[PDB]
Amino acid sequence: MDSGVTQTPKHLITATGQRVTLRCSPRSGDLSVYWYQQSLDQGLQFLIHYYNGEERAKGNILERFSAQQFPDLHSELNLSSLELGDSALYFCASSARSGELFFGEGSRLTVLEDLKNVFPPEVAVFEPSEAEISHTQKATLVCLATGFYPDHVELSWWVNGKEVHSGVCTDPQPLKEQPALNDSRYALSSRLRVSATFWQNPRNHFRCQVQFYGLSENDEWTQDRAKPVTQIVSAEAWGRAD
Amino acid sequence: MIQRTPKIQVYSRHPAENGKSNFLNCYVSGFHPSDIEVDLLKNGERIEKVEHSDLSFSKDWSFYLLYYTEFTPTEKDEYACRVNHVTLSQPKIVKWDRDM
Amino acid sequence: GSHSMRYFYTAMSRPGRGEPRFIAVGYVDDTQFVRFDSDAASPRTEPRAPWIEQEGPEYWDRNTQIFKTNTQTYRESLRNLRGYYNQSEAGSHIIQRMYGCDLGPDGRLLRGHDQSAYDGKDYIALNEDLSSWTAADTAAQITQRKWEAARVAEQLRAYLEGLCVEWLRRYLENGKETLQRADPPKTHVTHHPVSDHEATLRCWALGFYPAEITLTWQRDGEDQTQDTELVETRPAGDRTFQKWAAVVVPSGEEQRYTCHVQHEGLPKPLTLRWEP
Amino acid sequence: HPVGEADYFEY
Amino acid sequence: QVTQSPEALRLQEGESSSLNCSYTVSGLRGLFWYRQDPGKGPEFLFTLYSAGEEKEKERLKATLTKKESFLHITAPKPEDSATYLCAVQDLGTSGSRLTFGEGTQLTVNPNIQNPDPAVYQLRDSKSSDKSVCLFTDFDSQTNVSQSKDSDVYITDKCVLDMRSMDFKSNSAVAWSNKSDFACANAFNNSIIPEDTFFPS
Repeated sequence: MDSGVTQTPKHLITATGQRVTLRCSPRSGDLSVYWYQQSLDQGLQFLIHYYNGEERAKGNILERFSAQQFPDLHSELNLSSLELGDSALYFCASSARSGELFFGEGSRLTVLEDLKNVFPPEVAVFEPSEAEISHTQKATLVCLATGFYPDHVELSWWVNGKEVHSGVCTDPQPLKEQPALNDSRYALSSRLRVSATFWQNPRNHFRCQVQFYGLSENDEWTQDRAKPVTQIVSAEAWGRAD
Repeated sequence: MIQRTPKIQVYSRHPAENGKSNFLNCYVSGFHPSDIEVDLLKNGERIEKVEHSDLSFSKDWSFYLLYYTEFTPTEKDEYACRVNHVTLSQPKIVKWDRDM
Repeated sequence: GSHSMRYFYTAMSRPGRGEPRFIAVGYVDDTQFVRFDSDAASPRTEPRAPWIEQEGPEYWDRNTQIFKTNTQTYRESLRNLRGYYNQSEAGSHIIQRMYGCDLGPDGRLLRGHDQSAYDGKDYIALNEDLSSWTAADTAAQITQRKWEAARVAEQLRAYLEGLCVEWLRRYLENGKETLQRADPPKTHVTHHPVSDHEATLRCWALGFYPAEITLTWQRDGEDQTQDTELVETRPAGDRTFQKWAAVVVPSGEEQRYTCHVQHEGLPKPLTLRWEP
Repeated sequence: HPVGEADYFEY
Repeated sequence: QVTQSPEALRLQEGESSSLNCSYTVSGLRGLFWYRQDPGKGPEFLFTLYSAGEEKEKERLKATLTKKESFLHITAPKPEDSATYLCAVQDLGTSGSRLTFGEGTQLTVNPNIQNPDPAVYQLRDSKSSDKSVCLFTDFDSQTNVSQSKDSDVYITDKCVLDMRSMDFKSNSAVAWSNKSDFACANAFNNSIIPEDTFFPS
């Protein structure tokens, strides 16, 4: 599973011309840090390498990008004067004595022209059709996350306060609600299927949770609606015997 | 083990002929540590612009290099090599003779 | 015939706490062909043989980056070593390293080498099996553990059997006619009287390449050895080498002494005498 | 051609 | 320096295949295989050092030649869907940096045991009369076509795994924000199995 390398923040959304800093802790016992960049429709690209607090090697990292390894052995990568084309996954790895590179979970950066078009999702849960129950003896719930921008959502299913993975699948990619528009808002759907019996218990509780990553609370907001900050939006359903 | 004294040979590139242009070699080998001072001499006096090969080391870890300059040997002129190294109390002078 | 490639590294610390100097030299047999010296503002690997000049800029950068990285890491190693041996800051010490590959007459690898010394004395060496280490003492055993953990042997083995052999074969072809031509020694015997114990018989070998040579005096067909003065093989400066061997003889008995020379450029040993 | 030393190759 | 083929792999469950990774390097330090799931970092699989070396772990087997490496996937399952990354270290460069290929994005199309294709109407729990259309339980070979209507939203097919009772099922969702939108006509643009169940 997870290597042991810690990368924060997992998500960044910011404006062009701005500056961001990404953080990386290597595995315990590893002394090196490598930074990589993964742009859309492009593979991993080597940026820069540190060993025990010292810069060791340099890839095709831009001059406006910079990094350091601290005495902690933790590392910060700084990207300044951000452009749209800086939108990417940034990965760090630490190397083992044995040679292998072990990667973190990545920081995903989205750089937008401005932030006026950022929107959190609305979410709704749709209850299983009586017809499905009658025909299959199973019961599917559908979650819909709608009208969000940009792409940064994590949808999960919670049954009785615990997260579930069996009987769920969610669309690999979100749908463009207005595909011809460049800053089109997104839709995403997910299904959770339980047995008809399981749905037919009024004590069974189902919640769809959508974590949205948006503005970073410190970003300015002049608009008349609520600031589209990082937030979770939920909808829920209770079981129905009947 | 700590320190090794330089071995020294002074010699010509080709066999000596009293009218014929040649090269004067002073080969210093078998020493440690690597800092060394080498000068070639004409009649006891220091020869100005001498070249040397790059410093390297042998299988036993000891250092060596070559000092060399153009010269025309005569029956009159004395030639010699002067070397100092941390191991020597005073510089070590070795006379050139064309038979060695 | 047989050929080898060797890189010689020197990493030495300076008094007080100045930046240690790293030097790399590369050799094909007895022919130097590259040098890098870290003591400069912008150090670069430099050619020292005509046949390497044809290598493109990427070749040179790869060398320079290896040697620039080594400059930094060999500094940490020097600090590591002065810890092992409880030695103070000021404080001048030297790591020496030699490695490379030997080729037989066929062009196949005969053996690889990787050898380190600390202050002129064997420290750690890669064994013939190219997979295990021989450590001189408990300090070198600490180095051995680090290197086993980092699979140094396995990576060196991969280098010695591939990259090393491949590039050595390239240099040999590119530098053929100099590297692949053996110049035989030009030989003569000189006679220098000294009256007391009579005379010197000196056996010369000049202008030979490569350096490897054997010069021995025989009396009545018998290796003298004990009372033969052997001079160190020395470079003539034009890429060839020189050596002599001398014995002191009781005058009119010169004819019972023979000089013997063995060299790659000689199909068989030469038997030589004094010409009156 | 020389060999490149990987990470953690110090003495 | 590292080239992987094919770009994208579209396999059926149980259909073996082998993913190519070609490499050119001054000297091979190490060849690496990684797995990357969507929204995840590369996860270590294998490292191979010399020509003729093999490593195997369950359905995956990696081999190494002077010129390329193959990742053989035997009888793959839906769970094997991921991007498979190849990477190399070079003996001619210092440190342990990797140079990556662009990867092979693999999707394994699941077998469907007992397809029961049907379109159901689901209603919002909250609610104010909102609804959704669910095309579910179709076989592995039927696919969900997109709508040219901008006011109708239709998802791609998605496989749910009810591990508890060895039961997978496919589904896609359709919804529209207004006007005569009956679920009976929702997936109209797709080839629909003639046996699809439409409740009244």
